[PDB]
Amino acid sequence: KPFTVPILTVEEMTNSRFPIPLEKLFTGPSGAFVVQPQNGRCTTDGVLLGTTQLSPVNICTFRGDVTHIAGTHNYTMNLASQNWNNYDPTEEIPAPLGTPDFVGRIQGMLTQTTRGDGSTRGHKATVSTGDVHFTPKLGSIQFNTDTNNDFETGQNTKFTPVGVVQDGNGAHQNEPQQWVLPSYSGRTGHNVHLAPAVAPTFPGEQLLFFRSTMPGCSGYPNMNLDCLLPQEWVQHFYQEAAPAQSDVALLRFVNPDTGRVLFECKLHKSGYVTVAHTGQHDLVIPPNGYFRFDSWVNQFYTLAPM
Amino acid sequence: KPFTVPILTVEEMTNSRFPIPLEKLFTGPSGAFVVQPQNGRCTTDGVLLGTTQLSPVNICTFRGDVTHIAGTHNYTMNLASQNWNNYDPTEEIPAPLGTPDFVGRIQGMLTQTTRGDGSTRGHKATVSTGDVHFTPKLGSIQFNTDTNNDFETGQNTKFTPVGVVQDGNGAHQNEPQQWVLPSYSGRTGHNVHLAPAVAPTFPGEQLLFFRSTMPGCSGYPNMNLDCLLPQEWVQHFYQEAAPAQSDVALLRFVNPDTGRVLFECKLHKSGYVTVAHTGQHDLVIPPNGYFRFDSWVNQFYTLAPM
Amino acid sequence: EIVLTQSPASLSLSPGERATLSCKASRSISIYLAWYQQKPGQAPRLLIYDASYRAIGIPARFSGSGSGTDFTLTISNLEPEDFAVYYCQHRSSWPALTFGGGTKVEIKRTVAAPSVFIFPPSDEQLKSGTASVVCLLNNFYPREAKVQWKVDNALQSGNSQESVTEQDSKDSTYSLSSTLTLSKADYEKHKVYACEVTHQGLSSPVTKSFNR
Amino acid sequence: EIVLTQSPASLSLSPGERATLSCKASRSISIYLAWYQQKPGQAPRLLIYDASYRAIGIPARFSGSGSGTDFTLTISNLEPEDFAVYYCQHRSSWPALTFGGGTKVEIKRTVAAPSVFIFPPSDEQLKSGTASVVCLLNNFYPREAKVQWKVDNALQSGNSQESVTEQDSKDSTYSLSSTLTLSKADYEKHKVYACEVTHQGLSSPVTKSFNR
Amino acid sequence: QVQLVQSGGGLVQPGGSLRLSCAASGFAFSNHGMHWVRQAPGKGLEWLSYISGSTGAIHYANSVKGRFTISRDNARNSLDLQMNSLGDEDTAVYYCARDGPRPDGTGYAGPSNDYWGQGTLVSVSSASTKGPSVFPLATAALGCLVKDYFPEPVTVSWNSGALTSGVHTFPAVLQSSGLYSLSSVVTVPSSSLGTQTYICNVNHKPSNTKVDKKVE
Amino acid sequence: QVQLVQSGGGLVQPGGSLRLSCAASGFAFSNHGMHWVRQAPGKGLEWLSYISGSTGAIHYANSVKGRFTISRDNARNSLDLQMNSLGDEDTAVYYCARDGPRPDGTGYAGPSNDYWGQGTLVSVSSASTKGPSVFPLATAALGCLVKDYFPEPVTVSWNSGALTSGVHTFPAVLQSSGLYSLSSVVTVPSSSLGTQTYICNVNHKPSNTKVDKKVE
Repeated sequence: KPFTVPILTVEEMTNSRFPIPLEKLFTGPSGAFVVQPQNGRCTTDGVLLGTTQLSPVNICTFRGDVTHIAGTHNYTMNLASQNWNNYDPTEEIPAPLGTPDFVGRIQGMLTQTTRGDGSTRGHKATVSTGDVHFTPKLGSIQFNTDTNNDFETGQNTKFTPVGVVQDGNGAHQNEPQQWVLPSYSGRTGHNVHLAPAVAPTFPGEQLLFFRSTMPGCSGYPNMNLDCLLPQEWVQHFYQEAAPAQSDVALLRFVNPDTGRVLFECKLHKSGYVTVAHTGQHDLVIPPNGYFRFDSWVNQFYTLAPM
Repeated sequence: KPFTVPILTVEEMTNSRFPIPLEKLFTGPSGAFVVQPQNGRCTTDGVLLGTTQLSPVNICTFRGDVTHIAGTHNYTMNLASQNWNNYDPTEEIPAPLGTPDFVGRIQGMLTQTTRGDGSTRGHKATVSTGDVHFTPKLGSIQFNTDTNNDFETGQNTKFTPVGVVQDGNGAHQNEPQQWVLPSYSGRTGHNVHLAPAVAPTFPGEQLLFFRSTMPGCSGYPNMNLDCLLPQEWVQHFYQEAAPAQSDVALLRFVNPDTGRVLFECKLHKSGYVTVAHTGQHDLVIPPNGYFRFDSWVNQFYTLAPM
Repeated sequence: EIVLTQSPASLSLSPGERATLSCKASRSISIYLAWYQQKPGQAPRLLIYDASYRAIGIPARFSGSGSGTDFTLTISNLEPEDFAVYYCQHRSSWPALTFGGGTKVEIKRTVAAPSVFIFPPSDEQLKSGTASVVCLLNNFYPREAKVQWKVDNALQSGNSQESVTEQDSKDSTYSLSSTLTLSKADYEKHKVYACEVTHQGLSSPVTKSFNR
Repeated sequence: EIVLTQSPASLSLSPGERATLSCKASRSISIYLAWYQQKPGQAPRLLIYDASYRAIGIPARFSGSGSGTDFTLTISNLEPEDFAVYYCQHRSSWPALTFGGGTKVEIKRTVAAPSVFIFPPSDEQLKSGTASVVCLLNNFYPREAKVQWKVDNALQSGNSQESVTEQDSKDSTYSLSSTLTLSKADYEKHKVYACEVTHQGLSSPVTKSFNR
Repeated sequence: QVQLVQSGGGLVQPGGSLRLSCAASGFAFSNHGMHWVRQAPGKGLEWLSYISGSTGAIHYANSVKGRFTISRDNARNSLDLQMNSLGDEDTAVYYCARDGPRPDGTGYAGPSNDYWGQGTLVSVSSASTKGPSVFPLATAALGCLVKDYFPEPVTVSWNSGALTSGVHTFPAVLQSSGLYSLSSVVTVPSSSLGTQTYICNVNHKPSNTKVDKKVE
Repeated sequence: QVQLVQSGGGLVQPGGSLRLSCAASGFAFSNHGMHWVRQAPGKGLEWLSYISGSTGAIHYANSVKGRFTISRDNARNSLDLQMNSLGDEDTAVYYCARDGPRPDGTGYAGPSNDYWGQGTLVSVSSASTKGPSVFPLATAALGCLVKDYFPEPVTVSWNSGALTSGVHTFPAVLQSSGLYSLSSVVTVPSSSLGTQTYICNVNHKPSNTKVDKKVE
C-alpha cells in the first residue's frame, strides 16, 4: 500500500503534546537537551508509541474521583481510563495515554457531576508534573484548587487543561521545560516502556518541530511547545498502516499557488522529521503549503539545504 | 475516486460541536425541534458548511482583545480570526468559524499575554450565547469574569471552553438547548448563510446522532450534545473529496472480532446519517465497531431495521 | 405500538419492608422508561425518568433499574405514604405516551374477621315503589369476600350491587356493603333470605339473615 | 560561520535624541539576534533577545526590530546613561557565540578648541638615561586631532606615543597627551622642536613648541 | 411556582360537545409541548393528544381522531381541547401534562411529564340533576342509606361532625337507572343506644338538597 | 540574587598556565549551560568555550582548541577553565556567562546570556613587577608624569584628594620596554601659582610604591 501524508496545512493541524492548534514550523539544533517526548510518537506503519493516543482533546486530561486533603485546598485524584473504566497500572505503557510529557504546572478546570441529581460543580485547579505527588503510573495525582469543601467523593471528575503557569519571586521562564520528562511513578521508581529519544544521525541535519504556543495563566512561563508529528499525521499513519519500503521517506513542502517545492525533508520511519540546516530557524511558509511524499530513500541520501 | 469512511471507532473520535470526545451512538425521533447545526456540517465531496472548520480544538473558542465594562465584572471582546488576523464581518459565513451553534452559557478560562514582558494572566469566565451582547457576526461578544481590574487592553486574549453552566432558583435543565440557534448578529439582524436544516425524508427513518457529554460547571444543565458527523469524518471528506455517485451512500456497522454486520444506515451526500428505527434508542455497540462504506444507492432504497 | 405489562397487579407489604415492581416491554425501548406514582384523587407524580434517574425532589428510598425490556422499580424502605398506584410509561411511538396497567401497593396486615351486620329495609321506602336491603361487613382483611344472596334460598345472580371501601388510615382494613334491590312484587312474596359471607380468617361461612 | 557587521562604528548624538544602530548578517539567521550594552569596566548587559523582545528590567526606551539579515536597534530618547558600546550577537553555529564589532554611541557637543599646553622635560629625569616631552591638549571636541613632532623640523614617524582620555562626565570633551621619547644622545644634540596641532574648530595649526 | 390550572368539563348529554382548557404559569410555555391524558374512573391512564411548543406539530390517539381538536395560544399561555360527539366511553378525568423539565429545544423526546393539571371531570350521561333520599338503618351498628341521586358527590356526616370514630362512608355506585347510591354506617356501644342521639347529615350541593335525619 | 563570581587569573609568563573559576549562586546550576568569553583591551568580545549543564557537551573556539580545558562540578556549583601554553594573544579580560534565563531543558538554543561574571584579567608578559617614577611638569596648567612602571593600575591624586576640578588622568600606554607610562594634568589660575601648594600623590599598590611630590 502506497504511503501518503495528509494534505492539511500547518494552521489546519493540531499539536500532539497539548490540545492547541499548530502555528509554525521550526528547526533548531539538538544538544543540551534530550528530545524524548511520549506524546505524538507514532511510527509510519501505524504503531503508536509511549503515551500516544488518537483523540487530540484527551491530551493532558485526567479522569477519576477525588478526595480532599485535610487542612489544604488540595485534592488527590484516583485515575480512571478514558472510557471511565478502571485504570490498569500494570499495562505496558509509561503512564495513562494522553498524560503530559513535560515538567511544569498546568492550570485548567476540575469539573464534577453527581450521578444522583445531575448537579454540577467546577473549580480552577493546578497540577504540577514535577512534584512527589505526581504518580500517574501508580494511578494517583494531586490538584491545588480554590475550594476546600465543594468536590464530592465517589463521583466522576474530569480535569481539562487550559494553559501553563509560572510561580515565583523572580526566576523567570524556568518552567515549563518541554524536554524534561516527569517521573510517572514519583520518587518510587524509574520510568519504563518509554518512547526512544530521537536525534539526527547525520551532521548538519536538524529536527523539524511542529510548534504551537501554549496559553499562559500566571507569571512568566515558557509557552513554546514543539511536537514531532501533528496529531493528524498520527491519526493518518494509524489508519493507513502502509508498510515502509525503507527507513527514510523523502517529503517535499509544496506551495500549490505556484506548484514550486520550498524545501525537502526526511520522514524517518521511527516517526520524526529532519531538515538540513544549521542554527535555530523560524520557517516562513505560505499559508497554503503542505507536505508531499515523493519516494523512499536510502540511509545515505543527502538533503538539499533548507 | 472511491469513497471511504475512516476506520476509527466511536470512542476514538471527537465531537464536532464542542471539543470533547464522542461517547455513544444515539437515534431519536426528530420533531418538536429543528436539527440545524452549523458545526460538523460538511458534504461528502469535501465542501464545508456553516461555521465548520477543520481543527477540533478551535470549537467554541474566541480570540481577540478585551475591554473592561464600567462598574461590572464584564468584559467585551473584539474578535480576531484563528490566525490572529483581522476578522471580516462581510464574509459569506453565519459567524466566525468554530463559533457555538446552541443557546446556553459556556464556562471556560480567559487567558492573556502581554507582548512586552511576556507576563500572563488567566481568569474563569462565562459567555452566554443567548443574550443581546452575543454579536459575533458583528465581531463583538461579552464575558462575565471574576476580576474587574486584571485584563489589559490591546493584548491577545483567548477564550477556552470547558463546560456549560445553568444558573437559576429552580427551573432545572432548561439550558443549554442544543437545537436552538443563537442570533449571530444580536437583536439587530437575522442569521444568514446558514447550513440547511436536516430531517429524514422517509417515514420510519430517524437521524443517527454522534453523542458526547459536555462537562457541567454550575447548577443543573443539559450536558447531552449530538452532532451530525464526527470531526474526523469532516476532516476525511475534506481531504478525499470523492465525488458522489448518488445522493445516498450505504454504510454498514461492522464488529471486526466476528466480521458481522450490526446495522446499516444511509450517509446522505448533504452530510448526515439516517437509520430505520422508531423511538429514542441508546445504541449498544462493541467497542471495536467501525463504519464501512459499501455501495452508492438510489432515492428509494429501503433500510433493514436497525 | 409497544406494550408495557406490569406484574403483579397488586402487592401487599408491611410498612418498612421493600417493594419490587416489574415493568416488561414487548420489544426493546432502551433506557427510556419512566415511573409514576398516583395517590387517589390526584394527578400522577414522576418518580424515575430514563429508567434509573430520580426526578427532582424525590426521596432516595426510590430506585429504578433496567434496560431494553425488563425494568424494575424498587422502594428500599416502604413508608406509610408510598402506598399508592404505580405506572410505568414509555414514549417510543413519539409523540404518543403509553402507560402500563399500573401496580397497586396495598398495606399488609394480619387476618381480621368481618364483624358482619345486617339491616332491615326502612319502611319509609316501602311506599316509593322499590325496596333494598343491606348486608354489611366491617373492618376485615383480606379484601376478597364472596357475597351471594338467596331469596327463599335462591341465588339471584342477575340483580345485585356491590361497593368496597378503601384501606383504613388507622386499622388498615376494608369494609363491604352488599345490596339486594327488588320491588315490592318480590319483596313480600318471599320471606326466607340468606346472606352468604365467606372470608378467609373465619371458621365457616358466617350466615346472618332475615325474616320479614 | 555567519558574520555580523554593525554600522557605523561610531554615533554622535545629543542627549534626548534618537539612536538607530544597524546589524547586518551575512546570511539569514531568522529572528535569533540579541543586543548587548557594555559600559566600560563592566560586563555586557542584555537589552534585546529574539530580535525584538526586551529583556527583563529593561526600560521601554529600547526597541529592537528586524528579521532574516537586517536588524535594527533603536533608542527612542537617548538618556545620559545610554552612551556605551553596543554589540549584536547570534548563535547560529551552536553552541558558539559570535558578536559584532560593536557600535560606540558618543555624546555630540559643539566644537571646542584645544587649549594647548606644552611642558619642558624634568631634569630630575635627565640623569636616568632617557628623556621625554609632552604636548598636552585639554577639553576639545571632536576627538580627531593629528599630532606630529619635529626635531629640528624633522618628523619622527618612527618613535612616539599617544593616549586619549574619555568624554568628560561634565564638559563632554576629550583631552590628549602626546609623547616624544628619545635619549640624551638626540635630546641635546637638537634644539629646534615643533609640535603639530591641527583641530577642526581652530583657525590654523596652533603650533606651540620648544627651545632647549 | 410552575402551575397548570384547568377549566371546563362538567356534564354533557351523549352526542354533545365540551371544551377543556389549561392555563399555565411559571415557565416558558412555547418551550414545552403539552399532552392531554384521560383516566376513566378506576382504570389506568390513556393518552389523548399532543401539541408541540413551537413546531405546531399535532397528534391524536386513534380513539379520538376526527372528534377532538387540540390547540394552544402561546401568547396567552393557554391550551385548549375541543371535544365533539362525545359518548360514555369518554367519561373520565382529563389531565393536561407538560413535557418537562427539559424543553423541546434540547432534543429530548423521551417519556417525562413532571407537571400535570389538577384534573377536570367530564361525564357523558343523559340523566338530569336530582336530589338524594335518606332511609334509616336498624354493641351493634346502624347507619344511613342514600339512593336515586345524581350527579356526585354526596357528603355525609354524623351528629353535625362530632362523631367520626366509626364512620365508614362507602363510595357511590351507578345503576341501570343512571343514578347513584350510597350508604354510611357507624358502630357504637349499645350503652348509648338511647342516651345519645344519632343524626346523619346528608348534603348534596349539586341540587342544594340538604337533609338531617335521626335514626332508631 | 543570581550571582556569578570569578576567581583566578593574574599574571603569567609566556608559555605558562593559568586556571580560571566561576562560582555560581542563586539558580539551578545544572540547568544552565555556561560560556567563557574574552575581551582583549579595547577590542570586541570573542567566544572561547561552552559546556552544557547536564549533557556534558563541550565545545571550544578554534583559536584555543588543544590548549584550553573547560569543566564544571554541578555538585559544588563551580565552573573551571584550564588555560595552558598561553601567549600574548591571550591577554584579555575573561568572563563566565550563563545561558539564561531559559534553562537547557526548554530547548532554547538561541543567543541569550543574562548574567555574566565580574571579569578577571589575564596578562601574559615576561616583565616583572616594578614601581613607578614621578617627574614634575612645568592661567596655565602643570601636572605629573609617571614612567617605567608595571603592572597596572596606578592611582594619582592631587593635594591628598582636595583638588578634583581639573584633573585629567590619562589611561596608561604600553611601550617596547613592556612597562607602562602615564600623565596627569590639572589647570589652575595663575593667581594661586605660588599661594597654594600642589602635590600629586602617586600610589602603585602592586609594589607598595607610594610617592608624594610637589610641583613648581
